Amino acid sequence: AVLEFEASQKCDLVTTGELFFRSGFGIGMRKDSPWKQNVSLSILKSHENGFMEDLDKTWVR
Amino acid sequence: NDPRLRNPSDKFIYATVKQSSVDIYFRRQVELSTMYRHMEKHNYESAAEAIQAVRDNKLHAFIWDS
Amino acid sequence: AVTVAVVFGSSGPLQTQARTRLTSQNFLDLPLEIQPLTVGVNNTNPSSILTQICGLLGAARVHGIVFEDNVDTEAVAQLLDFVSSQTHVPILSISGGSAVVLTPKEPGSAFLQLGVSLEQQLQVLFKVLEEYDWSAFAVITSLHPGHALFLEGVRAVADASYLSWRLLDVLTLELGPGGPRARTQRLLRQVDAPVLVAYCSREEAEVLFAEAAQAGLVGPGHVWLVPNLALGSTDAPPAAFPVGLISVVTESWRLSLRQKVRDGVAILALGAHSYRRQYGTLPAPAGDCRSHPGPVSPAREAFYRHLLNVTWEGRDFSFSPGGYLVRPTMVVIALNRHRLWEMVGRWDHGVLYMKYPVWPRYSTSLQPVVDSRHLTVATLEERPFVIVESPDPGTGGCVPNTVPCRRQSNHTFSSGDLTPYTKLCCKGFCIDILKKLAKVVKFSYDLYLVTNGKHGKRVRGVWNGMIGEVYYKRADMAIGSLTINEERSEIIDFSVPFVETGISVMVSRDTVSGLSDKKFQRPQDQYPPFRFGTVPNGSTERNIRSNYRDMHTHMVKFNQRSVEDALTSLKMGKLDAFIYDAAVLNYMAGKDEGCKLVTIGSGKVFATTGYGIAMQKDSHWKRAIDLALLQLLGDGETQKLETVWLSGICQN
Ligand SMILES: *[C@@H]1O[C@H](CO)[C@@H](O[C@@H]2O[C@H](CO)[C@@H](O)[C@H](O)[C@H]2NC(C)=O)[C@H](O)[C@H]1NC(C)=O
Ligand SMILES: *[C@@H]1O[C@H](CO)[C@@H](O[C@@H]2O[C@H](CO)[C@@H](O)[C@H](O)[C@H]2NC(C)=O)[C@H](O)[C@H]1NC(C)=O
Ligand SMILES: *[C@@H]1O[C@H](CO)[C@@H](O)[C@H](O)[C@H]1NC(C)=O
Ligand SMILES: *[C@@H]1O[C@H](CO)[C@@H](O)[C@H](O)[C@H]1NC(C)=O
Ligand SMILES: *[C@@H]1O[C@H](CO)[C@@H](O)[C@H](O)[C@H]1NC(C)=O
Ligand SMILES: N[C@@H](CCC(=O)O)C(=O)O
Repeated sequence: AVLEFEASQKCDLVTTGELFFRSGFGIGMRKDSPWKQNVSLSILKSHENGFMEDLDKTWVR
Repeated sequence: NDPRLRNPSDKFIYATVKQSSVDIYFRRQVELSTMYRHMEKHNYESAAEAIQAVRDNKLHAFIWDS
Repeated sequence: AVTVAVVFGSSGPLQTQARTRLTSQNFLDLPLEIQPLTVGVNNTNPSSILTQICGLLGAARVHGIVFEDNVDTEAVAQLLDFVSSQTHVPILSISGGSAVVLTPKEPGSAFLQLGVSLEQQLQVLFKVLEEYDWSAFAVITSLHPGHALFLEGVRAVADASYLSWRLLDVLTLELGPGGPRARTQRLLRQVDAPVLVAYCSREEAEVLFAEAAQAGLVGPGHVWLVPNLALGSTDAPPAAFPVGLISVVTESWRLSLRQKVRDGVAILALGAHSYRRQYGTLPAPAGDCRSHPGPVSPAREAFYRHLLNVTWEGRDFSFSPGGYLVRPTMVVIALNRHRLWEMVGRWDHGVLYMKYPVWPRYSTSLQPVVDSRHLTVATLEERPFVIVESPDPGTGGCVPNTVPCRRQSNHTFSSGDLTPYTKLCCKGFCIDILKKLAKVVKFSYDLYLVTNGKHGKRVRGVWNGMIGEVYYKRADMAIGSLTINEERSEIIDFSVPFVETGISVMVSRDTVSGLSDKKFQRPQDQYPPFRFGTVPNGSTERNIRSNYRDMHTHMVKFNQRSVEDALTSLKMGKLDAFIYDAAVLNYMAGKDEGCKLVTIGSGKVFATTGYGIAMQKDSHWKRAIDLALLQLLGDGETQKLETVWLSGICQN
């Protein structure tokens, strides 16, 4: 996510090979935090309507 | 490891000689079990007739000693 | 002049049993005019048996004899074989203790017991162990004669199998009345195997089971298996026998005495009829014990050979050269909570069908116990991930690296008592993940498919499909092509995604270039209406409905089904765009002969989510399974599964 953006913006650099450890970015909280579900639900909602697409387009071209 | 071999179809046919070292090799392997099941239904009696079938286009690929 | 004698030896109402019919009009359906003769041995002592049989032979000159007695009998089978060797008359023992197989039988003797040997019972019991994946068993054995043959058969069957059986230990006991009781008790408290196999007579079985109950080997953490010998009168089992005992018997189980007599007379009559058809005449009647016909009398040998292989009413009655029933259909019976011998499974031909997909276990108080580590997993067929097949007919079971699965038992497919469930075998990506989870988290599981709706959609406030099964506690967890979304994550819990996916567009070979394109958002913008649709009752349909009202209202016209059919409609030209899941659309593009393409090079996955393992809300397994999935992702096993299951031809 960061390397591709750097290669696109600053150019003069290339990314090689295919992704070898597929994972995700997540909001971290203390163990058994009571409002985990809230956040998770919100994140899922942000994936559904349009929010993550807008955030991708606006920031990481 | 080709996906045409590891994902068999009725259309594609590859086989080897019956009761040979290759038959044992595919029997032993667990991750090659689907390949063995596909191969066993079309296995050939001898290598020479397998070569003739390959030239005939009845059999697409033949697995045998180098 | 065919004459068939029936001898009744059962020490119950024998006179009521001999008088039961004592007729000639019976056995009419037979291809012969039977001529029966009841002699009913009064008390079954050696002198009485010998004298009555000799008197019958020297009076009626019968062609064959059918013998019947009680189950407590031990040594009568020897005497009958002795008589058959001395007089060269074909006998046929049915029911009771006279039906236990003697393996060597006086080479020139036609005894023909109607029972099954010890090795075949061992084979059936070992296949029962295979079905529930029970290994590491122990053997209990008394000093009963023939125990060496039992142990050798156990070792041979364990050695000559595809599975890797692991015998733990074999213990020999006395199990005799009024003897050392400290020795048996001490030895029984040292065994810890979860599966125990015993071999002893009825009284010894009762003694052993009483001692085991004292030794705490009867509760739900111990399953016992015994052959026919340990059993007695199946109608009235003793109180010493623990609930959940398993044994294997023939079809003669639960049959009445008159039916058994009819079957024996029918076998003899059909043998004589075959002999008459082959040689044009009936076999010679038997002689008498006051002689010794040394010569083998090849006519009698031919009659015996004809009597060996014979079928009746669609059932195989072939006899091995060792004088016992070869390849008969057998039933596996168990002692249920009501303390009755319920029949559990069957052994038709070389394949095993059993009623219970999972073995029940009851507490010492006859309270149904359920193992906390046994998860019930619901799933559904999805070609890239879940594939169902019928088991291989040749080997009975199916190919390894394929987990057995059952189809929902709402509709009973028992057709009597065969099997109430369709037994298939499931394989693929999701099943591989489930097997890895079972190995890592160390839990056991069954697997059943969902026949009530697709993955899941709320209809009239209720949930169907996998989400319905999990939410209503019918299953512990759901695995398969299940997408994580808010409406499901509110009602149930979800695990960490193990394969990423989303909404993707499939077209036939970049005309659209975007899900939010004006072509889709405005169906009537230009050209006649765009023919794009999706499979209803899924996450994609709900996403489209909740986000783009115009999209959903147009999509109702093209309510596709059977994604393969949608794909072929795209190929023919009835459709130009297909909206579906990215994980399956990439696979469908990969194994395409025309190499259909997703809208953008990487599909520009919309509403990116993942496949998760559904669970009951606020469960316990969630944390452990999440950590196990994260470990699998970390060690690259998921990448290996992607390479081995979701590879494509023209994807590179
Ligand atoms: C997660 O979000 C839900 C909203 O859907 C919260 O549920 C509400 O919580 C407040 C205060 O906690 C209550 O006054 C409301 O009655 C709740 N709504 C319903 C429909 O029950 C929930 O509390 C949030 N989770 C946490 C940990 O705060
Ligand atoms: C039981 O088996 C015997 C032979 O094992 C069968 O008898 C044979 O019948 C065929 C008929 O074509 C003859 O050609 C053979 O010569 C016979 N052999 C002997 C040894 O008799 C007999 O038919 C079988 N029983 C039934 C009911 O079919
Ligand atoms: C056979 O038994 C009956 C009663 O069971 C008896 O009356 C009869 O005398 C017996 N016959 C013998 C022992 O020969
Ligand atoms: C069970 O099967 C019946 C058909 O016999 C059908 O109504 C439906 O699939 C099921 N009914 C339920 C679950 O109420
Ligand atoms: C989708 O749901 C509707 C209404 O419940 C039903 O009529 C239709 O057959 C379903 N489509 C499937 C199961 O493919
Ligand atoms: N994975 C999807 C199935 C395909 C679809 O309907 O989009 C789901 O469980 O909802």
